[PDB]
Amino acid sequence: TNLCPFGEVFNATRFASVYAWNRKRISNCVADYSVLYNSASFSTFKCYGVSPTKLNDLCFTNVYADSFVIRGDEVRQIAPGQTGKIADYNYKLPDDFTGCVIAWNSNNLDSKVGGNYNYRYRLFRKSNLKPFERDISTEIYQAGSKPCNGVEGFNCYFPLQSYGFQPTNGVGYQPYRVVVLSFELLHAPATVCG
Amino acid sequence: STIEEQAKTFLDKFNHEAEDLFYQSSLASWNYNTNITEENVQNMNNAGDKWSAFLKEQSTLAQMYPLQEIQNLTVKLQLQALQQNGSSVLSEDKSKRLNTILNTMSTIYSTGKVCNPDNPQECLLLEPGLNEIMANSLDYNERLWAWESWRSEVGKQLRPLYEEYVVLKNEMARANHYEDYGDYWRGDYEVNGVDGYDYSRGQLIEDVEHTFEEIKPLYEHLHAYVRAKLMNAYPSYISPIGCLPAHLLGDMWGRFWTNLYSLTVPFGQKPNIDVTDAMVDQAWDAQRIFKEAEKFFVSVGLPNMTQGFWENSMLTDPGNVQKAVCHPTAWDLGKGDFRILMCTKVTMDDFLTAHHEMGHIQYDMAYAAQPFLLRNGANEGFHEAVGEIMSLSAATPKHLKSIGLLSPDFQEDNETEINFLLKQALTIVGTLPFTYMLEKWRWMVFKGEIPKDQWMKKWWEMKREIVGVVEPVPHDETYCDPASLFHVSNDYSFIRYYTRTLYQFQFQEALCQAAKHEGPLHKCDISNSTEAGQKLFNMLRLGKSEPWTLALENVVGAKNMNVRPLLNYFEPLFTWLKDQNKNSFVGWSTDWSPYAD
Repeated sequence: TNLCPFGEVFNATRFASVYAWNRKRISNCVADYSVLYNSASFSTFKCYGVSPTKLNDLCFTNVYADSFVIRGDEVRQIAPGQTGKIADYNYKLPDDFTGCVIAWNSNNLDSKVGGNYNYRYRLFRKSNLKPFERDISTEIYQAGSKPCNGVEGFNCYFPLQSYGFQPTNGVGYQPYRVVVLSFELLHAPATVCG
Repeated sequence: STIEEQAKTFLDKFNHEAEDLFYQSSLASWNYNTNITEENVQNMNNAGDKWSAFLKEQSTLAQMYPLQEIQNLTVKLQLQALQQNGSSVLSEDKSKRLNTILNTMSTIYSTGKVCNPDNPQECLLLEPGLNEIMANSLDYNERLWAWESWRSEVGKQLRPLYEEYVVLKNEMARANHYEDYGDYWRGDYEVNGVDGYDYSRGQLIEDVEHTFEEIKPLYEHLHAYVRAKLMNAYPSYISPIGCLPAHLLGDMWGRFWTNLYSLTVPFGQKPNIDVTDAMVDQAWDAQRIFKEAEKFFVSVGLPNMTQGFWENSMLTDPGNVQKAVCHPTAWDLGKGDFRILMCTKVTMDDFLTAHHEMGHIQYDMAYAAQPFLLRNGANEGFHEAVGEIMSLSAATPKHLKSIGLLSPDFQEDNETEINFLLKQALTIVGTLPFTYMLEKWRWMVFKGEIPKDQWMKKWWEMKREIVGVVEPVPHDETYCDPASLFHVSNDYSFIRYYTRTLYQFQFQEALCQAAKHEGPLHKCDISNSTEAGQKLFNMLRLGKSEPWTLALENVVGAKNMNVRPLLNYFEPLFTWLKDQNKNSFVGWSTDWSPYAD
């Protein structure tokens, strides 16, 4: 039995953006969450529908590890029944979530002096995103009824915006590396079990 | 699909783009304030003009939205703050001339030398030069020279410039649908859009005038006592019935009377309260000071400070290998960054300012959840009042003896509380008529009620009558005395220093009434009582989203401003003053002058 590669999911040197969140399929591996509790570095470990004690006795068919980076005072929006700029345009959680949300600080790693503007998120959108979909575009957003043909002018804007992560930001704006372990049960054999 | 929606989207994109520029400007200014050098001297200009260009395009684009189609108060206060054109309405040539004049006056003020040419030894710098020649000197002619020669040189080069400034600012003001520059400066107390709490620009004068008449008898008795006590030092230059000369008030202009305490002490044998002599021997440095100051705020129910506050805050002087000016300010870099940079010294004055800047940071952290444009105090006098009562409630002998700054049995007698009260009064009651008179002359001159020939006549006419101060030498029209002040030469407003003093004592009386305290209001302490803190917090969280009248009522119970709590705070000293003023003369004659012979 090989060791389940949680290193590439938990200690990677560069991660994805929230609007372009990376999604890793974990299957047929023996994931060990017992070492997760004792890491003494997880700022947030909350499970909805499951418990940390029950996490080592339940075996699941698949493990979707959705990994991204956000501010600190925003992980609360990663939960069923929330509203904000991220719960409707970038990544939303259905009201029937049955998994765990693991988040820990990464201030001294995913930040550089002078700024780190490699992470981006959506700002303007005409509608709301239904559960578990991702949209990537650079189209021009029309606020009024002029209209504008591809030019940033009178009430016409660019929807993508960058995160200004630096060493010295406050705890609410510091980069938090979020992995949303989506436990789910399907009609396939389950062997992702510790 | 409507005006409110378009304004909302405009504000969203402004908000999510302004912070990433303001933060870099703040960080560059922080690094420069650490290191005084010519290397980074232009980073301030770069940050300033980058964010200035951003703001100017935003304000120019903001005018396509009228204010008559908005019903949401939040959005209305947000948009009204962006539509202020300012000086962009003027033509290009007029704006260039305006900026040239503004730069010239400031350069003249900053690089202005005053010296006696005949005697080479009579030459000194400003700070700590010509500023201390007016603080700890008891000579008459030596003070008179420094008083006259500063305004005979610096102020005589600012008169044609100030006249051009007056006409240009009047033209600027009349183009934004305003009346005068005075009406321009009175517009921040204006309140509208609410029912039951409205305030008008012309009502401020009425309210200030009502409060002045009530205050006048207390100041009159204080003025009589001070004038009687100053007779001993200058017996051959004052008249026992007239006025007080302007060049003997303790500083250059007369804003504060604090430096007169060494001469007007009631009980000179009683050991004054002292903590400098203890802080030296107590191994007390900034780290322990801040460690202690945190506990006081926790005691009444206020939250704790962050981890980065201890690491990123600079405390003690970095030697002489680099320079730094630490004129009194706390620091809020945005994006959740709170720091402090203070001039640490071993003195009585520094424990208090540690608590003061602590309160500043507490107020900043209270409203950090408000949107970007509304993150400020209710008006321009609210931020300095909430940091002043924290020093009041921490210096009391009830509190000091528990933290040891005072002796375990430092006796309280009526020969000590009177000294403390008079020290308090010298700094607070000796400035209100000064602020009143300066703003009154400014308003009348901007309105045109004073023609040019009466610019320097009416100035001394009101000075001699309202505040009881006369001039040592007559001044004709070529002079300009008001321009010799920093705020006048740099065009700053002045009524905030009048309103905050009124607000603070109202706050303290309300809090120490709610804390269930029995005894004189000057012996009160709100520590170890969470109700007072929970009452102050509800006001602190509001920010700029509410009118200041509502903000005042939510704590005290009245929507206006009052002087009864101040008079009650000073009643024990008022009785002593009245008892001591039985055989003296109370009142002043306006027909006296020191040079009328």
